[PDB]
Amino acid sequence: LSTVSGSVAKVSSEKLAEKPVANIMDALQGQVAGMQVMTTSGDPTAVASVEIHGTGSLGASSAPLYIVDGMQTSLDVVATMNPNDFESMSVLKDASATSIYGARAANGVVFIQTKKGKMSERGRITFNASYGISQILNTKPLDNMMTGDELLDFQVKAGFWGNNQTVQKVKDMILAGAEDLYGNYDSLKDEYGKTLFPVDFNHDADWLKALFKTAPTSQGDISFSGGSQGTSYYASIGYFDQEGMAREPANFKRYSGRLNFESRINEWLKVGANLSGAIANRRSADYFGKYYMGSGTFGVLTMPRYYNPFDVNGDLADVYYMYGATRPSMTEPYFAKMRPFSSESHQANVNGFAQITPIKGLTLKAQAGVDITNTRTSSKRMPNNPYDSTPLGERRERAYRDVSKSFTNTAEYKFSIDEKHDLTALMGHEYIEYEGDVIGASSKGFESDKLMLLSQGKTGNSLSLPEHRVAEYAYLSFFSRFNYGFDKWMYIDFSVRNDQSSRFGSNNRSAWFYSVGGMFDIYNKFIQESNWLSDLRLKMSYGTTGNSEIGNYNHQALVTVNNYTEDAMGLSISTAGNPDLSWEKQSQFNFGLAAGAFNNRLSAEVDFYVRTTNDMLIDVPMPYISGFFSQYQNVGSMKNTGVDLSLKGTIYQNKDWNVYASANFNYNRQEITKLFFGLNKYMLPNTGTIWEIGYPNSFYMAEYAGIDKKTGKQLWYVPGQVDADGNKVTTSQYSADLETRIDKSVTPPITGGFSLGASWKGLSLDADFAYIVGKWMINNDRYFTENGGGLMQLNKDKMLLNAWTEDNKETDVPKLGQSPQFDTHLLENASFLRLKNLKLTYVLPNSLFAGQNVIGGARVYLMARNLLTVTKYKGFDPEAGGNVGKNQYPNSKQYVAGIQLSF
Amino acid sequence: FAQITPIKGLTLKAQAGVDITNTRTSSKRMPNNPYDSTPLGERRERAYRDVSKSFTNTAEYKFSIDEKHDLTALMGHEYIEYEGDVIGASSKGFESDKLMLLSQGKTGNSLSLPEHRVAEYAYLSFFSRFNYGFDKWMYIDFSVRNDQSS
Amino acid sequence: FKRYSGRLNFESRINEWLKVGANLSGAIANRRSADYFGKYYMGSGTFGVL
Amino acid sequence: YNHQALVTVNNYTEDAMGLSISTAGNPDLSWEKQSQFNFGLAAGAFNNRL
Amino acid sequence: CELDRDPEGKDFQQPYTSFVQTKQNRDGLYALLRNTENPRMHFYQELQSDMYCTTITDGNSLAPFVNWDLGILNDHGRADEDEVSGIAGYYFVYNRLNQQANAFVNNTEAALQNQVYKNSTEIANAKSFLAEGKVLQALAIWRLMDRFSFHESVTEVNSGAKDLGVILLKEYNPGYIGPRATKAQCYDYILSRLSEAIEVLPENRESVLYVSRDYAYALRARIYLALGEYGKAAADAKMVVDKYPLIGAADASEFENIYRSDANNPEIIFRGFASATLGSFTATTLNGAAPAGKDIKYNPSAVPFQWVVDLYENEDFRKSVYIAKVVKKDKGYLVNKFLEDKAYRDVQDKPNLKVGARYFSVAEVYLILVESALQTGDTPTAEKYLKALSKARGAEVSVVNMEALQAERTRELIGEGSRLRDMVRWSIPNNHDAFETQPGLEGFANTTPLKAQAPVGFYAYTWEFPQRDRQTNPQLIKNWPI
Amino acid sequence: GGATTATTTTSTS
Amino acid sequence: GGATTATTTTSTS
Repeated sequence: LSTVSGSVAKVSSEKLAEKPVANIMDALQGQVAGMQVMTTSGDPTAVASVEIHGTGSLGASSAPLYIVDGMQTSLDVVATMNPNDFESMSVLKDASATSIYGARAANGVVFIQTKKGKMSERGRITFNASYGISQILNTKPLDNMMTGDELLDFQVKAGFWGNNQTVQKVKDMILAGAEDLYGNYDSLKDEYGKTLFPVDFNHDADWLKALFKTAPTSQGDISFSGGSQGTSYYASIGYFDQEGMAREPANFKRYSGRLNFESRINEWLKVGANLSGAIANRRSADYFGKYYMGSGTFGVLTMPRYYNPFDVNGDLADVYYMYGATRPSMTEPYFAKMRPFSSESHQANVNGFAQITPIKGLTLKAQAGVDITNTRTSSKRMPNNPYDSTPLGERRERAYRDVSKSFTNTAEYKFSIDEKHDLTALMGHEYIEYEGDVIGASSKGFESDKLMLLSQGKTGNSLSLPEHRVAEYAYLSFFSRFNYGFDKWMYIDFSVRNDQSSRFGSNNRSAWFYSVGGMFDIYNKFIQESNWLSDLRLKMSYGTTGNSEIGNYNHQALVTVNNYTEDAMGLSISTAGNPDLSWEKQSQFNFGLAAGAFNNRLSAEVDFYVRTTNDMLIDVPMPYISGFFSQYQNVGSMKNTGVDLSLKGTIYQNKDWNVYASANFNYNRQEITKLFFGLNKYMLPNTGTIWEIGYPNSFYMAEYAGIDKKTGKQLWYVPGQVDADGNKVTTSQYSADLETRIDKSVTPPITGGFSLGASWKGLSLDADFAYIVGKWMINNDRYFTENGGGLMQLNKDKMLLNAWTEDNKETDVPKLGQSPQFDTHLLENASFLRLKNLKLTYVLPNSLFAGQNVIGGARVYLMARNLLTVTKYKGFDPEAGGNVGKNQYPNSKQYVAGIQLSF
Repeated sequence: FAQITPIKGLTLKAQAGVDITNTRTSSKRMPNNPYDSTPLGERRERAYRDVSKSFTNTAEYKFSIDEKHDLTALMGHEYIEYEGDVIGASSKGFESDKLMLLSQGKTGNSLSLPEHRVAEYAYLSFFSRFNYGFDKWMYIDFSVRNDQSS
Repeated sequence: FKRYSGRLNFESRINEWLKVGANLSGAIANRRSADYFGKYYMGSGTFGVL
Repeated sequence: YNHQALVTVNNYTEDAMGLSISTAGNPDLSWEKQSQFNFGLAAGAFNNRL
Repeated sequence: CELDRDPEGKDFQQPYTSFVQTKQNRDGLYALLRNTENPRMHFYQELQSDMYCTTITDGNSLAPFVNWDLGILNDHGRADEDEVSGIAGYYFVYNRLNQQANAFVNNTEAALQNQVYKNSTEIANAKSFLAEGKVLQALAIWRLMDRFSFHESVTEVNSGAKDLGVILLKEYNPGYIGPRATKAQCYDYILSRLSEAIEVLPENRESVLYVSRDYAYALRARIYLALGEYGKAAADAKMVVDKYPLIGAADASEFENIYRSDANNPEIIFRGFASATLGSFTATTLNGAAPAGKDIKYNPSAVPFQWVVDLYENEDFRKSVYIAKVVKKDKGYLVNKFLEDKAYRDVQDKPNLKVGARYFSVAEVYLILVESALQTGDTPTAEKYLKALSKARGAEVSVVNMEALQAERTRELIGEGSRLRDMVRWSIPNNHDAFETQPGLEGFANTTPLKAQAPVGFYAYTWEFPQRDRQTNPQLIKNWPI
Repeated sequence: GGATTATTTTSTS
Repeated sequence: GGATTATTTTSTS
């Protein structure tokens, strides 16, 4: 699986236990040193962002290589696998450990390994079940917003409604004398004022109750493990169902199956097959991240509190009202039942191997895998809707097929020469292939609910053009590694690899990589008689690795269709082309030290790494005068340097008690070395960041000083200039030359985590914490809720009432008619400490199952996920983001009770 | 399937099956053909999905009464279901061999209407048979069945 | 007609009380049919060879 | 769907939709019932050889 | 095991080896021009003038342009693979049109030099195609020079940025990074392309969808009027003004029927192809219209002032077509110029508000001729054409001396984005803070002061270069003092 | 939703 | 094919 001198972190099955999410990488936030995992949505159909030893490139992806049982997969396919089938998870964060897997092995690989049946004479059955709820985890951002009449008085005073207008003249006949809108619709012209009050100036509408809910979560599973004299099997079926926390629907529901099987046919051949399948239903809330008027957390913060989405009985209405609108705005349940969507995906993973051992020593091994998924989605827009722009309805069907095949063949030969010189050779071949496909077809113009096939729409100007997409790639690799070992205390590993990809041109597709590593067992040679210490191994490595994750057709100079008339065709220039595109080459030096004391009762590991990346694939931004947005190129280089260290112990006292703890830490320092055009620095436009030589990608902002107490204007520091009294010079006119690079970082430098666990006679309690410090984020929601210049129709912060006037002069918030800039007062400290899980179990005593041979195990749980976070970021979530906090889906706080009957 | 034998005699048996098939076809009519009626080319893609599920559960109980009167009872349940689907989409008006995706055809009077077909059915059945047997030379079988179709 | 097939039948006795089994198969198949036989076109089929 | 009295689309212009009568319908459709009598005789001679 | 993958639906980039390749690439060039010269790209320079005031519907989309928010306008807009909009999108689309026109012109010249065309009809057609490509190059370079280069009247600029043009790239080269050209080089390039392409194009028009000699004359007259040469503008405007007659209508209903029809309008010299499935777009930025069953309902984010409403007489045909009294269903006026065309609807009685792209009309040629006649002292041809144009549109003007021209050009070319250029070259300040809003729209359309006062000769009448240039090109001299 | 509110910053990483 | 020749009998079973 990996070398002996490598950097391997193995996570056991108990940390991959029942977790009530489909995103399995979020269960590893804080369990591996160096590997940092951050997810950006509480969406059930969300996929985590993993980075091992910092970011390695700027254009290509820095995701690891996810491998489930030899053949390599993607995280969406892993999301349809039952997590109760996984035996362990090895993370190989080295250049000598990742030397037989290569497609993006410079980012590290993640080896998921599935469970196999133990070989007892009586098989094992296990029935798991669970049920829980999920809620929003933060409410503090809407604790300092305005109320209804307070916002109306603030708007009337600031001159938004009129130049000479009062509160009653605005609230009476301008935006409450808009029964003129509700009197145009037959469904609700007799409900205004009777059971439907859309504008209510006396209460405050709870907009959090109208946009977010409490969502259930269920899972069930049943597994049969067994094994006779030669064969072994693990079969399993189960289902998972998670509902969306937000009122805009986004669920996840899968029915799974798994059959791992292994057998020894004779004394010469051993065969095996581990094959799985799934039927899955996804849906995503695709409005989070954009700023629409009444949607998301931006909608729970900014909607005025004198607009009522509820009826008189407390239920959610079908429509609400915003002033100036020409049709009523639909709420999220009505918009969900008038725009249906349904997906259905069928996934199958077939995977098999055969080992042949002809002579003593060498074993040949052949392995082949197929990964097929057929997805089929449907969308509607329902006819005869009164609050729509048309009485006609539309429909759209889509069919996806993604097929990925793989073949891999090794031949290992191990031997000794005299007594203590054990060599091992390994040569091998690897071929990966992929071919995807998308077909789509829509229709529109339907007038009935029942008559809505695609062949029943209008046939004139209501026709449209279908959809078709094709993608494909391939990889071919030849590798060989050699392990030499002395008697007990010296191991030396040497490996060569040739990689060829389909993503690069025919003269640049092949690259050669190598790795040399070593391990020295100091305890078994020098200090073999000791009182306290019990293990000491030193290990070091150096190897070069490639990265080839850009896109499939990024090196051709292409010409596409662009039709002008309907009589002839027309061609346009599509891309620019780069004939000299090739791999990105990362050389990593590693040096570690792994101790151990009190015979297992203190383990400590310390690592050091460099990881220099050359010929870095940047999607370089061409100037706008070329007519192209960007183009992939091999220009630039960027360094890292880091330490990471973990230590675990056991501090129990009595026979009954069992107390253990673990701690885990990583720090690194990014550094860019060469950009792309002879440039010293490059600022990414309206993102807030900058790439500079000798620094990480820092933030690039103006510095906010305060306000001017004599006139009320905002003030910014002039960079570089110092006044005569030592103070820094300010100015009140904004310009783009007031911006400078500030000493923050987009990628956080310090990650870590720590775990505690106590036990008793049965009753056990485990608590896991994760933390990230050094993380800053631009709070983009505070641009909208803390400005008096524009967007006065929305709800504002409560601090915009002590604004600078001619009477109120000693204050801190500026005058009204000013737009704010994106400067250092919108940059916030998003450094958090979470409580990831708090599982409390109680395995039932073995004396309870005495005469009955039908049962023989039972456990219960009381699990709470994300129930505590400590940070100083005021934006519903510090983890859900990365460079900005837009209209975001916050994470979930979940309470789950389960049961397990093992019999 | 899974068989459970709680007491001597009766065996319960549960069985479940899924049958999925996803078919995907493509057809062309190649442009720049001299012996054709037009120099333009056409294309047509189709996606089929047929899914058929089934569940069946029996409970057999066999016994003797003195020495040579072996009875056997069997009751059972059967549920069959099917849901098929066809989606199709064509395009026409291509002028090159290389530029032949479906989103690259003409957009005027050269458009067309897609294809869509749906079929589905179900079956539910309750059955029971009884075998009576004498010592060696007499066997008598009796069976009842209730069938319901969609 | 061209097909690539696979088959795994499996049976097991878990304990003295339960017996489980699973027989599962898969295939990747390519079909094509000569859809002019049965109709009388001018130069097609056995009518065309006659 | 052989027992419903159905109405399908049949468009005339490209501005409104149009309905036609599709099938006739038979509300009293049910199963087809086959009763089979069977009577057999199975011999054997020369201990398996006929 | 060979592994090389070529895309499906993409063809390689080859030099032109036949005539069908040249004709296909010319049609692709025209379809690229359609998405560039839109009314949706000239709404920003229309809102920046002194005609509009923001309503309470506006979600800070148009308000940087109306109220002159110079903190947003320094780096406004974006041009990336999900959105091309704003100042940056404007600067990107015309550079893309210039580059693909360069590729077409240079490859057609090399194909004419290497003789890959069979007979002489293909050589005559290829030379006419080359002339059309040169006209598209000149239009792209002029429309970039209009917004990103200073006038002769600006007071305070960046140090050494008053006599500079734009980055002039004459060949297809997607890796070029250079400095800005002088204004003399850019204007000599534009006028050289137009004067070299006029001589090749035939006199009569072949189609309204493609470039003719009338469009080259009309574009040259517009460029000469924007420069300041009035004799040459009156010379080039006379070759086309007597070929396209005005709309013959009796009341405003026939004017709305003939005007909104792209096919039945006898004034359009050049327009792009459009149908209901290809080449149509929705332009509801200024009027905010949305269909509701078979009616249209409006909710604009900006409405004109009271002097723009008071410009039009009540008998004018444009007071129900160009602007319309449909705010609050009967109470106030909006700019209703780009509403719809009734031939691009899906169902023939349900609006979807889809229009097409018009590139030049005859009314602008009339106004250029009257302006160049009143500035060179030839008064009878200034009183003939202005009285003919004002009588054909319903309300005839009486006295023709340089104040009826400004009012008639403001009345005719509303919505098209040609008022900021006028108020620069006619020396008019803003006075946004002194104008009166509409009295019927009280509570909906109120006043908001300017965030930056813009007097005569202010630097912010000329936009700033985007931030992707002058970060990738440190040789570029920027425009603004801030 | 509808009437998208503006002046947002783009997100890299 | 093309120019279908005629006088065929329909086939039941």
